[PDB]
Amino acid sequence: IVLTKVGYYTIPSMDDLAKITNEKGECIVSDFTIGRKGYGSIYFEGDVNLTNLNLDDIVHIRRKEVIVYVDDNQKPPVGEGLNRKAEVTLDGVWPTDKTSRCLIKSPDRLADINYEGRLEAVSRKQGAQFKEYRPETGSWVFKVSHF
Amino acid sequence: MKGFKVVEVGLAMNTKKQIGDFFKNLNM
Amino acid sequence: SQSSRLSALPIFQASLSASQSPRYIFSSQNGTRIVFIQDNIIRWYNVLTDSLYHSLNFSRHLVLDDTFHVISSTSGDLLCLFNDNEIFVMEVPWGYSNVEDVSIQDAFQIFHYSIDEEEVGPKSSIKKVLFHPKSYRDSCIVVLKEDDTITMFDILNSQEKPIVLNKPNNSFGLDARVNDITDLEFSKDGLTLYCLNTTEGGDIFAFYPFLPSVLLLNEKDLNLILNKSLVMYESLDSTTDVIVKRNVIKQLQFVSKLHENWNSRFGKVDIQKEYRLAKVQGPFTINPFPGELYDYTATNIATILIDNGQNEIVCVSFDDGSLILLFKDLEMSMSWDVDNYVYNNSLVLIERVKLQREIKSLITLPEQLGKLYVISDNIIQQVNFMSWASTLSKSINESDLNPLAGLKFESKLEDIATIERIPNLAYINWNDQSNLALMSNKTLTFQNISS
Repeated sequence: IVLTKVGYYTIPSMDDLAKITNEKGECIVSDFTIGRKGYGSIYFEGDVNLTNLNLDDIVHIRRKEVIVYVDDNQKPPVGEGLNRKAEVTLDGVWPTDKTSRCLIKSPDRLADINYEGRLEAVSRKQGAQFKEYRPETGSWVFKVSHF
Repeated sequence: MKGFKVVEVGLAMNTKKQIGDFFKNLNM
Repeated sequence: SQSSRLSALPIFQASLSASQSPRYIFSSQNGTRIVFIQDNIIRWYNVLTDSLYHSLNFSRHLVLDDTFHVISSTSGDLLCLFNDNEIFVMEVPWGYSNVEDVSIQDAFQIFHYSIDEEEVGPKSSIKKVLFHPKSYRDSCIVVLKEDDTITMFDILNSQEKPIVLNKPNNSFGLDARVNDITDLEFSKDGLTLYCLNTTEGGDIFAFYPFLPSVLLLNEKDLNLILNKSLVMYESLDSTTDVIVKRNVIKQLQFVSKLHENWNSRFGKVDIQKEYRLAKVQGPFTINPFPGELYDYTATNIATILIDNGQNEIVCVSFDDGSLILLFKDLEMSMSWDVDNYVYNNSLVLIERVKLQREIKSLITLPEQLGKLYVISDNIIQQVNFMSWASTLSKSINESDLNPLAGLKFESKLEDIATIERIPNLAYINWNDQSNLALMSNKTLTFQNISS
C-alpha cells in the first residue's frame, strides 16, 4: 500500500491501515474511502481487498472527473482488485457563465437552468447511476457498477 | 523588407476585433 | 399564371409514383445542374449542355424509405444517402447519357458503410453525415455517431483507415472531449468544424483544423490562411502563454508546409495523418448572452456567408424558438495536443430573433448570401440579414466602423411557404431567375426570391 501524491487520503487513513494490516500483509478493510481533498471521493461500500495495492497508479481525481486504474492494464476482474462497485463524489462542479466563463454557484440559477438533470443525463450516458447534486459544494455523486 | 497583403490581413483581423468591441457595448 | 415553362419539365414529372420512396432534388453550379431522385432512380439535367434528361436506377443496391436522408456535395458531383445505420455514396453520372451497362452501373456505387462493421459490442447509431467542404474531389465524409464520435471516411480509398476524432473516454463525469453534440457545421474557411453540444445547456466547440485526406485549396485561400498564420506569429511576444506560442508556431509550420506541397495545377495538397488528428477547442464565448436562454437548450447551428472573403455569421437555434446571430471577432489558432484549448474562442452576439414557433431545422442555400431559411412548425421563413450584414461586410474591409453608427440590426424576416413534413430545398436559376424548389412529401412547389 502506497499513497504519496499531494492531498490524497483514506478512511480508514494510511495510519489506521498500519494497524488493521493482517499478520502476513493481507490488508482487507471494509467501508473503505479515498480521494483528493477539495476535488472528490470514491466510497467502496462493504468488503474490499486492498492487499498491497499501489493507490498512486490506481486512483486519480481531477476537477469534474475521476479515473480508476490507468486504463485496463492490470484492471482486475469485475469484483477483484478495485474494479468493484462504488459511489464517486466529484466536487467543485458548477456550470460556467457564457459571458465570462464564471462559475455559477448560485443555487437559484443552478436550479433555473437545472444543472441537476443535465449532470444526470451525463451519468446516464456514462452507464452510471445518478444520485444527486449538492449546489453548495458543487458535489455530484453517482454510482457505478465497476471501474 | 516590407509587407503588402499580410499587412492588410492584420488590419482586417484587427478590425474584426474592433467590431467585436462594438457589439459588446452596443448591447449593455 | 403565364404558365410558360416553370414546374413543367421533362425531368420533373413522373407518375406511377409509390406513396413511399420519398423524392429529393438538388441544384449545382449556381442553379445550373439538377438532380432528381424518385422511385429509387436518379435523374440529372444540365440546363446548359444536355438537351434532355438522362437517368439511372440504383434500386439494385438501395431501396429508399423514410430512414434515409440524402445530401449532395456542393460540387454536385456526389451524393450521400444514409440512415441511423448505413452510408451510401454514389457518383452522379454527369456527361454520361446511357447508364444501362449493368457493370458501369456499379462504377457509381463509390462508397458503402454499416455500423455493424465494428467487431462486436455496443455499436452506436449514426446521427448525421456531412461532405467535407474542402475534401478534393469530395473524397471525405464526416460521420457523427450517438457516442458523439466524429469520423472521417476517405470515400475514394480502401487503403485509408478512417480517422476518429473526439473518441470516448474511460473516465467518468466531465473530462476533455465534447459531450452531447446536437449538431455539426463547417466554417466558411472549410478548416474549422463547429459543434453544438448540450451538456451545459448549449455551448459551441470547434475543430481547428479539421482536415481531410487531400485538401482542396485554390491559390487565393492558400495565401489567406498562410497570411493569417504570419500575422499570428508576428503577434507573439512575452505575455503570450507558452502553450499558445507553441501552437501558433506549430500552425505556421504546418501551413508553411501546405505552401511547399501545394499542387499548382489541380489545386490540391496531401495532408499527412498527424495534422489530421485534433482535439476539440472550446467552449466558445458568446457575448453578450441573454439570461433567458439559460433555461432552454440549443437546437441547431448553421453558417451563413455574407460576401466571398469567408466572412461568415454563425447561427444558433433554441428551445424558446429563438435564433441568435453570432460573429467570430478573434482569429483562432490551430490546436492539436491541447486538452481544453480556449485561446481566442470568442463570438459576439450581434442580434436575436424570436419566432416562438418550434424551430425544426435551419437551412441555407449557398448561392444567396446573407439569407437563412428557418423551418418553423409548418412554415419556412427567410431571415435576411443583408440589411446590415452588407454594411458590416464593408466596415470590415474599409476598417471603417462609422457606418455601423446607430445602424439597426434587424433581420428582414419573411415567409416562404407552408408545409407539414420538414421539406427539401434547392436553388434553380431558370432564365435569370431566383427559384426556390420546395419539395414536401407529395408536394413539389416552386417560387421566387427577392433578388
